[PDB]
Amino acid sequence: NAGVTQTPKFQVLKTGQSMTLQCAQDMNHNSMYWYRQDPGMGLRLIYYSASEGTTDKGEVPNGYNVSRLNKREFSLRLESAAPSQTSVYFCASSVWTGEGSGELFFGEGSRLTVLEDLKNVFPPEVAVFEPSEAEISHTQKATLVCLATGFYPDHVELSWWVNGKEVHSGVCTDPQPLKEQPALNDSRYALSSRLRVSATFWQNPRNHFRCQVQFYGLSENDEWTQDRAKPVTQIVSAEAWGRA
Amino acid sequence: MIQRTPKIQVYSRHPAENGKSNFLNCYVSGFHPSDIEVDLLKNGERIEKVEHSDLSFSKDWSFYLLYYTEFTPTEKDEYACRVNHVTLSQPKIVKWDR
Amino acid sequence: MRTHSLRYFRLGVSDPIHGVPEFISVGYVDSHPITTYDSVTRQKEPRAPWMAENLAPDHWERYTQLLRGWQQMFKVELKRLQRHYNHSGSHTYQRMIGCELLEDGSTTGFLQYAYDGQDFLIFNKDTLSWLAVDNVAHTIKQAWEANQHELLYQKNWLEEECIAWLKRFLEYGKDTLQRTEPPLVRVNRKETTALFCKAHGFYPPEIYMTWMKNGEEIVQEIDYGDILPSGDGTYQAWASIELDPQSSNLYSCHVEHSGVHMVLQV
Amino acid sequence: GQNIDQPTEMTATEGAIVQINCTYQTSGFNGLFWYQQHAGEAPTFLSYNVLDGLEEKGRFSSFLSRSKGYSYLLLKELQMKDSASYLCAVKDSNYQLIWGAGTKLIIKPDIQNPDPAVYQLRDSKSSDKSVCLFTDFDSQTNVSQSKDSDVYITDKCVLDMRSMDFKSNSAVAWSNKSDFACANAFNNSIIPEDTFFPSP
Ligand SMILES: [Cl-]
Ligand code: NA
Repeated sequence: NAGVTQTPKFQVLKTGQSMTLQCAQDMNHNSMYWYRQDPGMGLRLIYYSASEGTTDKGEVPNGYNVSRLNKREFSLRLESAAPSQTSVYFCASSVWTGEGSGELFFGEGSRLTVLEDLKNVFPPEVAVFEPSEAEISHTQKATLVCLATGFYPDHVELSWWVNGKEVHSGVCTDPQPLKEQPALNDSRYALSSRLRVSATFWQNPRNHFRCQVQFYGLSENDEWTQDRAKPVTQIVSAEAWGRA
Repeated sequence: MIQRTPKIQVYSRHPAENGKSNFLNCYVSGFHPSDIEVDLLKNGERIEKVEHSDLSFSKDWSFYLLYYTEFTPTEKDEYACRVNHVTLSQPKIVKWDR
Repeated sequence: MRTHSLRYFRLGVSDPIHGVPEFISVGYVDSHPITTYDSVTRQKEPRAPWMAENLAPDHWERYTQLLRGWQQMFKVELKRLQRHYNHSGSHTYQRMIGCELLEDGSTTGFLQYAYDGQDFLIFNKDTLSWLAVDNVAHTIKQAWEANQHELLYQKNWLEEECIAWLKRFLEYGKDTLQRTEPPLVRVNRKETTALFCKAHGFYPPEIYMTWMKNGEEIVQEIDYGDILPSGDGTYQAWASIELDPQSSNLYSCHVEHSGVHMVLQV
Repeated sequence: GQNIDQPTEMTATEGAIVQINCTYQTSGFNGLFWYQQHAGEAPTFLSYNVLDGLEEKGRFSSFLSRSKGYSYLLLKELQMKDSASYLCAVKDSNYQLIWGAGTKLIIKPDIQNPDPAVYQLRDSKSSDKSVCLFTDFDSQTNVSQSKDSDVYITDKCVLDMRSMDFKSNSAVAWSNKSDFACANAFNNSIIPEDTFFPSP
């Protein structure tokens, strides 16, 4: 019971590069769809497959192609990637098409960024900042802050780890990153997160705190010619220990 | 299952008059299922250039078809319609009565 | 206007012979075919010239894709029915949907299914339920009625969308559908002796022909003929009654067509 | 042409009621869908209407008026989990979905005991940034962007400590400038009069 499974979740592309998005559904559905989602407008259909063995264009098919390999799989192909194709791509499926009340089931989405050059791709710099002693005595709580700064594009996943296990309670992460230079079109990004715990939990010296940022960047096949290190897909983290 | 035999009606497009070109119709209707064979006969021989409409559907779930060919009726030539169906043991021939 | 209707039929055959298609769908406005699709061409095509000239290729491209999906759905449903019936061999599955825009302005709507040419499921859009003829249909009825939203969708389509499509097609083919060709009526004598009242050359096909004996009509003796297509877009019909040689009676043929009544006294 | 319209953004308070409108002008009508989409996640089906009237479904209800060509999604007893985008879509005569641009719903938490304060966080030996935390203020306070190009200020963020059933708003500002101080970090924002500034 996987539902709709599409891969990959993130991908950076150079202009002219080819790319294939995969989509599989294990719900025995007949109709499958590929959408793109852009800020300020509704979902726009690229291509669709009413049933196994047939496909047709949607509203914005130019630059794309599809293949309904079988009843389960519906791949989306970008042969010559263009900057206008920077978007979030969603694959969907439904039991049938043409029936009125049938709803769509969406995949988790694929975020694509297409760049003229990879020279502006940067992984994040991650730092952890320990709680204020004034906060601890005033509120009996302790807030740690994690800053991930200078990354591009916005393909990051931030998580907190307490004593080796990921936590979600008491965590707040900015839903949108900030542009470090908002007047620039290629501005690098910053992201902040907080983990708030009780003063007693922070004052145990054996408790371990770590903020982790998964960055999705280049792979081995991407050409790199800059003097700095190749900004590959990587995990950048920073840690802190409780103190008494 | 219930199978319905076709109703066969042979007639001319216009009121027939000897020596005047007309059209010989064979309207086959009310049958089920849809597989059916229809041939127009002239003096017992099958006419070649015979046209027919597409298979048509009725509200009662039966089907109908119109087979026709252009002709000029005389007094010596006899015309008929030959229809074969799953509900029929032998092909049924209906003569054009005038 | 007169009463007009829009109807769409589907036919599915489980084990057709080599040439015959397993799936066919045809649409009608009144008695005129407007559209067609089958599993051999796998294309949605017009069957009336006024349909081809008023619908852009995007319409035919879209419904070609839809019909290909509906073809597969019809096959799955037929496989389910014939398995639950435990029937071997070739069997048929049929669907009929449509609506009527009546003369006074009221509307009707209907949706039915058939198995082997007999009623199977019949939709009631006022009670929002399906009428089942046997226990195979009863199983389908329970599955379809568990989806309340789909019942509401079918009601809205029959009462709103179907009528809207009908008015649209009625405008496209108004030169054909809204015209009137009055019949030519004659009376003959034949020893079957019976009086034959014959009409031909009329459109629309709807016509009423009866015999009257001394100003009184008795439908028991009247033999009614079928309304038959002549092949040129017009129709013909007839009605016969047997003569009483033992008493004198005034016989007359009555023909009503498109708001005009006609009487031929013998 | 075919058009769907819904507001870009709506803000309401936790526990209150919010009504998200959707108007449509389409070629025919075969139903109206509402979808929910949390940030960075997939849209999920909420409701569907074809005939006129109100349909209820838990805390959510969907209304449709075919003659007016408008629908609303009604969310009662708002919770923080309801913060998301809500997408309205209509099937036209050819069963094609026309999607609205979506409405982002922002929920303000009810801060029981506000304790607004700006705290200086401890420096990291691996970074040159100084970091200040504005926290525990009421949901009516807005956090303005930085006027200085070398000072970075994030928007407010509501955090939930489930173990204590406690929520709090916070915003972060940081910089590596020599004159950056927490006392002046949020000077471009209107902060509460009683904001606590612990002495350095
Ligand atoms: Cl059509
Ligand atoms: Na294309």
